[PDB]
Amino acid sequence: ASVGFKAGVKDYKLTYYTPEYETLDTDILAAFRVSPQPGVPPEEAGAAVAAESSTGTWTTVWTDGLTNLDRYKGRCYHIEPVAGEENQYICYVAYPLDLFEEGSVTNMFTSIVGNVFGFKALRALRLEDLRIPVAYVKTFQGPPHGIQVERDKLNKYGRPLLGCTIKPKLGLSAKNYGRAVYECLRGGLDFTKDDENVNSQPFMRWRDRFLFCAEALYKAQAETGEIKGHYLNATAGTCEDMMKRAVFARELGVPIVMHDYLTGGFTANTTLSHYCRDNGLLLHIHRAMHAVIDRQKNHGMHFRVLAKALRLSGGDHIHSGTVVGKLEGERDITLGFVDLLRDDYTEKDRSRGIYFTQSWVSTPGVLPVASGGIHVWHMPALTEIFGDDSVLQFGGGTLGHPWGNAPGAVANRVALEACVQARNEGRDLAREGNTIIREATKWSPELAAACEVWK
Amino acid sequence: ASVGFKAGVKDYKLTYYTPEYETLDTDILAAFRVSPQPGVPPEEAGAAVAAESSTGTWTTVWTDGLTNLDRYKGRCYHIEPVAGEENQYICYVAYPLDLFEEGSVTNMFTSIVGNVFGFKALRALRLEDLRIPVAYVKTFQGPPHGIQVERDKLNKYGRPLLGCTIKPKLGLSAKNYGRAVYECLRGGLDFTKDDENVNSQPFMRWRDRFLFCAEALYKAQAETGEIKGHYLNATAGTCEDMMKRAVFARELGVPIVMHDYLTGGFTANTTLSHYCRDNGLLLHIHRAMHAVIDRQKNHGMHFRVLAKALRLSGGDHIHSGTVVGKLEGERDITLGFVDLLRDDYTEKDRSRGIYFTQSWVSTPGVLPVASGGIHVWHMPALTEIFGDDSVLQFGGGTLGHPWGNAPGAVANRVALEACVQARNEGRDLAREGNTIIREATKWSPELAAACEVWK
Amino acid sequence: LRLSGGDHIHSGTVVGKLEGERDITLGFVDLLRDDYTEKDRSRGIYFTQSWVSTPGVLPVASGGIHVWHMPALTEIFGDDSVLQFGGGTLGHPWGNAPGAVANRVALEACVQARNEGRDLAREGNTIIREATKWSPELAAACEVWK
Amino acid sequence: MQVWPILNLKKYETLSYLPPLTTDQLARQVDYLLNNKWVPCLEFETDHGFVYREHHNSPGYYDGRYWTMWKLPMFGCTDPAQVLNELEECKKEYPNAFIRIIGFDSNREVQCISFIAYKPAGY
Amino acid sequence: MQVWPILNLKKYETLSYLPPLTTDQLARQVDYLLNNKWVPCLEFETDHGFVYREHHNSPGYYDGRYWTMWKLPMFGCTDPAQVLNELEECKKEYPNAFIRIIGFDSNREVQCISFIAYKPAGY
Ligand SMILES: O=C(COP(=O)(O)O)[C@H](O)[C@H](O)COP(=O)(O)O
Ligand SMILES: O=C(COP(=O)(O)O)[C@H](O)[C@H](O)COP(=O)(O)O
Ligand SMILES: O=C(COP(=O)(O)O)[C@H](O)[C@H](O)COP(=O)(O)O
Ligand SMILES: [Ca+2]
Ligand SMILES: [Ca+2]
Repeated sequence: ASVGFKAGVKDYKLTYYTPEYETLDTDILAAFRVSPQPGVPPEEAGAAVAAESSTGTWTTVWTDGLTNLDRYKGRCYHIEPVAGEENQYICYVAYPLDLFEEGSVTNMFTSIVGNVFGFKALRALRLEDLRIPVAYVKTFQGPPHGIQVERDKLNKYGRPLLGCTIKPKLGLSAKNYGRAVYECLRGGLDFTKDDENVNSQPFMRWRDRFLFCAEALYKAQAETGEIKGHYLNATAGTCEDMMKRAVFARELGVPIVMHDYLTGGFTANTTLSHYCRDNGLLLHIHRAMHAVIDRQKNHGMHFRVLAKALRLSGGDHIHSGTVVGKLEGERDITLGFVDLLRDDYTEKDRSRGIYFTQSWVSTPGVLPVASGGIHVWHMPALTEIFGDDSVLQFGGGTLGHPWGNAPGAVANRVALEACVQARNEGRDLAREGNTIIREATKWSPELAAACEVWK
Repeated sequence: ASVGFKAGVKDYKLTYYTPEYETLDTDILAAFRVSPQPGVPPEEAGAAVAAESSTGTWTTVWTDGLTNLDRYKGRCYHIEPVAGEENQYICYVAYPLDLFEEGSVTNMFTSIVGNVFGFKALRALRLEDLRIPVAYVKTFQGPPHGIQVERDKLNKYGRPLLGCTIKPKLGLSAKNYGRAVYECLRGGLDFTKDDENVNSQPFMRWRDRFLFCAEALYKAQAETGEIKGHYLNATAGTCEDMMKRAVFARELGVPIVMHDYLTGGFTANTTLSHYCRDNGLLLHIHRAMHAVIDRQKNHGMHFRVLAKALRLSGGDHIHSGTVVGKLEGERDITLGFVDLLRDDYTEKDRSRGIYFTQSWVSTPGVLPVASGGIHVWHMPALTEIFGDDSVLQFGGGTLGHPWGNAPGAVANRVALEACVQARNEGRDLAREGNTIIREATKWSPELAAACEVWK
Repeated sequence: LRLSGGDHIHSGTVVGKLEGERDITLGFVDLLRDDYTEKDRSRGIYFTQSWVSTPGVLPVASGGIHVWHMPALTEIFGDDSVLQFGGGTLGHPWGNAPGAVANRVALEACVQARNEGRDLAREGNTIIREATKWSPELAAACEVWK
Repeated sequence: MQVWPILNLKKYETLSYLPPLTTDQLARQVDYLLNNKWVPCLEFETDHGFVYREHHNSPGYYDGRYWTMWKLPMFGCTDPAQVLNELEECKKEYPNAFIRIIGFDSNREVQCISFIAYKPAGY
Repeated sequence: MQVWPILNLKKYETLSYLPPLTTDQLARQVDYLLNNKWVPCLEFETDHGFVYREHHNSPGYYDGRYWTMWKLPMFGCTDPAQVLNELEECKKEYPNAFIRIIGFDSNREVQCISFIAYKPAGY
């Protein structure tokens, strides 16, 4: 800020490393995992991250004297070494509320993550967590409906919801696709789903798919008496095409649409979220492309950050991966962002990867969706790990059943209900899971058939 | 495809590794840099990448028999070791034209990159290049205007265009912001620019900024007689807000708007691109967030892929970084994607990171924008490296001049014209750059003043 | 087209063809411009046609024409026509502007002559040549064509 | 610290911020065109040598961009002297006009260069 | 190769690209009207003798098309001399105005001719 000009380069460090700073409740806080280049000390790196994601300029400019830049700068207020990693630190940065456009996740990401990742003084950089202050949270709509309202609309209580992705994703005609949908739903699954890739393509145009899927879902609902849904993928090339798709779903009176928020983008996602709220449509969010960004530990953005952003922009469901096939810690990390998606308040907990205490001031929670190579035998585990408020999705786990989709669905619905009943009776799912499943096979031929095929 | 069902897991390998495959001119080809987990052989990894980005399922499903899945599968048709890297290979994958929605970059990325990056058999994965077949290229609008039309609209020929980012990005009031804009333009720069972060914020709402920037640019144009522009940032939280911003720019009769395509997203970007074509607005694209994805060599997506996608979705300018401060090779890689952005045809050239020959069937070229810590002394280099068809942007390099914005602008415009004249006279910019600049200081006090401050 | 609507319509050139085809063209030209055209088999008009004040359409003569056809075109089509010169303009040795001047002068010379009572059919070439005496642009064009 | 002038400081795009070209410099710029196989052509304007907006105001629309062609592009021209002779004929005829040399690249199929070669007195 | 002039080369439609009409030529054009039973009339303009757009810009709208009538159309006129005498009275009164002769065809019910008969000095 201010001047007595005299052009020239100058140095960051003293200006952006403010270890004495007391954060304001209105500040957006970021926890960056910084891997500096050799020779760059930690304080220097932290200061660079702050300067490079806010007001740092490479050479002094006279206009800084027309404002008070201190009021606008990002500040590295804390640094701590990462255990078991040489030259790697967690740097905490505070950003003033005034830097951000209200209600715009697009602007939030552009400001924090738009520039710093390419800074030469850093070898690698990863955003691990963001503390979104409640005054900024209030500028967003959040989920169109959220957990509580969704269960009330669907009249489904006391158990995880169940879905199934139709496969093969490409190749089936709209009608054969709908046939698969009806056979799956009539067996007891609550939802069926379009693959993230299924938008509108040569062998299956979107309108034809939406139309046959509607016929299939209404027929399954009339047969079973339970409310059904099919995630109709509205992801498209332009905002106009996406809206056309959402509008037809509305015309059909169906309950839920879907959007690939990362490939579609936050600007389009927020538009669709607002439309769903205004029209009573549930919105299922698929996280396609997330691993391009969140997989590597040293660079990118951890998924918990992409999950908070989605809760703000808006979605009623969001894919959170399976906790299956991974060790504790990764199990703990998942449970950690699951709390961040569902709860109103989550206290800081480094054992679960939660760097900041986060409050949501009544913004609705998002239902996490467990998907990926799961079948009947993982049921006790999934129920134990996620609890009731989750959607368990079985693609191959349903369409791979030897007797077909309907029995495949029955097997999954019976397996889930057996676990819920057992848990409610006080049985230990963690210890007695396999026994609970086996007992159910005694009276369920469908379940017994499935158990024979898998694991 | 087809069956004689019998449920159960099964194995990829034979099905997705097709080393004998002859690619079709209609196929979309991908070059992935694959780092398999220890113990996974290359053929196995390549087959996994193909299966996991197309039809591979974890367990056999009966519906595959209702189609001919061979017609829809991705195929790993070639694998080659990466030199100087253990257990790292380049796997080539072919995707049939039919898997993609016409005109949708959103669907192209979802299909190729939406799922594979999280596959456990891989340690890391990076998409290096895509060969977009001309039949798919024809389904996109491409740039609203492109290089040739832009120069004709602006009446600017035979030299790189010049711009300047207004700083500080946040803190100035709309009016002081416009004052900076007028002082920069009147000195000889063609464009001024909103920082990627400047959308609409508490101290400077968008409409006020657009309005004062219009007054400033018209005043600078009337004074100099040369056409001027200011990249008005239209990036917003929803499609509706973005459109409102573009519409006001149209009402003002100004020539160019801006969009952060990655943080805004491809769906919103394609909408804005179509609007710009229909309304005669040039579109400057900022690549905020790119380094989150393209920086690390072992994981993510190389920028050349993000640049091809933008040329399809649409943009008239796109930031391509500076070639300054880096060794050859990185210089060669940049020149390689620069050709991919501007030319109609680029032959395969591994020395420049071009894995596939690419044709554009007359889709307009995109102007690359060099930006980032540059000043008058880099002028000969930039002119030599980029040639005439580029935009050179100087933020600190202009607002950091000791006499102010206008003289800062004059210094840059004189420095550029001195280099252009010299090159045209047959002088070697690479060898005589510093001498060309020094001679100009003899008659340009503004340039002499700048030369004293920097390097 | 006169019913659906158009203000101009291409009717071909009468140049390069024998009478009869010349008569047929003049016949549909009347059908495009006039309010009433009586049956006339010598011109290919099989029915008497009335238009009850529906506006006439301007015929457009186009196709391989240049300055030398000017007297002929003016004679055949009269004032209510559009004469189009593509190669006849962009093909002029000094460029488009002089190419345009040559055509405008050639046309005005013919109109003035006709108005003075000169016979375009008999004196066309003489009318053009006299204009070249004072129009370098026209003289340049006359040298290039026919 | 010098203040960039405000009055009579109108510019004419490429090369207009440099001191006016000498005949030798002018000839060297013309040789650049020829060596690149670009077709030289001259344009002149007597009224407004700068951009303005009279007939419309929508994005990308400006008046004053087109000037008038002096003769025709110089196809086959192989000598910078030919071009400069024409600049002389043009100046002889329009001493009150701004004259600029432009070039066309028939391969890129576009006008590709434009630089002021003559400014009337007091400009 | 001559370059078509740019300055002071405003035209006035029909017959304006020919050398100015002599009194005999002028009389011959007037006889053309009379022989066709068209009614001659004179119009003059002192301000802008050319088309412009001040009051509106929609398609087909232009200002400067209407000039002011000198007296009334010359119904029953049978002698070119009458018309030319009027041109003289008009010039006497408005030596600074552009004067044109127009004709009306009462059968086609439309104005049918228009040619400049007098241009003030330096036009
Ligand atoms: O198609 C499927 C699963 O099919 P199946 O049920 O047959 O495994 C899901 O989209 C992905 O698992 C999601 O990926 P992510 O969880 O990484 O978002
Ligand atoms: O603000 C600036 C430069 O300001 P200055 O001219 O003062 O350096 C640009 O947005 C970035 O350099 C672009 O980043 P990238 O090139 O990585 O897209
Ligand atoms: O392009 C031209 C003529 O160019 P040029 O003036 O150089 O001959 C016209 O469109 C055709 O002659 C019309 O055809 P038709 O008269 O059969 O409709
Ligand atoms: Ca899927
Ligand atoms: Ca910037």
